[PDB]
Amino acid sequence: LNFGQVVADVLCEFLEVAVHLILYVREVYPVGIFQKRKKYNVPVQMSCHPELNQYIQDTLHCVKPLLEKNDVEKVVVVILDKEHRPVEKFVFEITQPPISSDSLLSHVEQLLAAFILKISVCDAVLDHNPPGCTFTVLVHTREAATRNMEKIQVIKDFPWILADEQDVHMHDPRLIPLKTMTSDILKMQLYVEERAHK
Amino acid sequence: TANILKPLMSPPSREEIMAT
Amino acid sequence: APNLAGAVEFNDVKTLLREWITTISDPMEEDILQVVKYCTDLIEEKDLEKLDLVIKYMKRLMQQSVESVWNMAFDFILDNVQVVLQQTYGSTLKVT
Repeated sequence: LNFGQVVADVLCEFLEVAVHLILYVREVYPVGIFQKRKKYNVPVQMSCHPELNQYIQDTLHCVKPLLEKNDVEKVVVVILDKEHRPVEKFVFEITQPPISSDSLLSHVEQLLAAFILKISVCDAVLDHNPPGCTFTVLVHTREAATRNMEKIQVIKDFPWILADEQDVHMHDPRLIPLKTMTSDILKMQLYVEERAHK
Repeated sequence: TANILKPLMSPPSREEIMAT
Repeated sequence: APNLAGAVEFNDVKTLLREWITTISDPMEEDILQVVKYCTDLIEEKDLEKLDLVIKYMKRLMQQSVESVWNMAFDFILDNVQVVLQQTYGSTLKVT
């Protein structure tokens, strides 16, 4: 199984909006840098800050070609506390379903807007994060394969490394499912892992 | 592990933003 | 704190690499990737003397090998070390 270019484009647009929303609802950055916009016929908050925007843009631009060949199991937005321990994780787990489902492309907005709505109200079910949190994004490949690095390593200015245990391990995690969707060609699931005392 | 990739760069911090 | 598969001491890394490139003619990608990682950890730990040694060592063995595969392996590892140096230090390693 492989996705296509456009499915991968769809997913990257989706993830850009999402990452912005997360950084907003979890006050990783202060509200003063955001502006109301509208994606998938619904209200979101997009950062205005050019450096931050370029970071998120760069990140996803690099993931794109691995989505193309369906080589990504998870994209993870990790929130790190002041001492750089992970406090919280937003996981987009991406599967290929093996036909009576909805068409992904015909129904894009209904299908993805559901994720966005859930991110908007998610602080209702998460514990507040401490002050000082930063973020990082992590890509979990299906395989440990050379080609993932070739494909990811497309902006000289914006290189990638393999992560360690430090970047990943969360103590005593609790799980909060947010949204699960199946389609034509794609099964995606968004769920949060938070630390049990933050 | 061997199948987790992550950007070398940190995103711009909260501080670094307070002034732009 | 930087290790190849447990090998911390420079020479354990040396022997482990040597045996590895000298025994195997089709290396597991998963291993190649650990080498890259090991090298980028050397950069994050500020041990530039060691990566230069390692780089050179595996350049010599990898490129000397008859296998097309080790030659390509080296190229991959070095590429991925170079983009990281070029951003951590503003420079790429000198390779003659």
